[PDB]
This record gives sequence, structure tokens and C-alpha cells, in this order.
Amino acid sequence: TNWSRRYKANLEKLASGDVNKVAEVVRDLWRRDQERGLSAGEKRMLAKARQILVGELALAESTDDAKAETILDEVLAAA
Repeated sequence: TNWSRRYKANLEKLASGDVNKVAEVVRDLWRRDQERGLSAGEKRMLAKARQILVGELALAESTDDAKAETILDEVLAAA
């Protein structure tokens, strides 16, 4: 039930959408993989956490690029 509490806690972190919490899941499972080794299920969750994490990074980059693009357009237009 310790394992289950932990598993559910991580699910809720992943469901949160909060990239900092997702980051915790990745770090915890990765460390656990190095130290104890992960079960098949934990490997799956680690793979998902990583996917969510990479997706958030790609989103944030796309967002910065879109903003920078609109700003540069306004500068060129004003000139």
C-alpha cells in the first residue's frame, strides 16, 4: 500500500499538468530505476512523464517563438 500510495501520488502529479510536478515524477522514477530498477508499470509511467515533459517544453518554445514573431512583425511594420 506504500507502493500504491506512491503510484497514485505520481498519477495525480502527472494529471496536474504542472510541469514542475511532472518533473518530480521523472526525477523520482529515474532515480528509482538507477537504484532499485523499475517494474514494467513504472517504466511506462516514467515514459509518459517524459512525454508530458518534452511536450510541455515544445509547447513553451512554440509559445516563445510565436510571441517573438509577432513582436518582430510589429517592429518591421513600424519601419
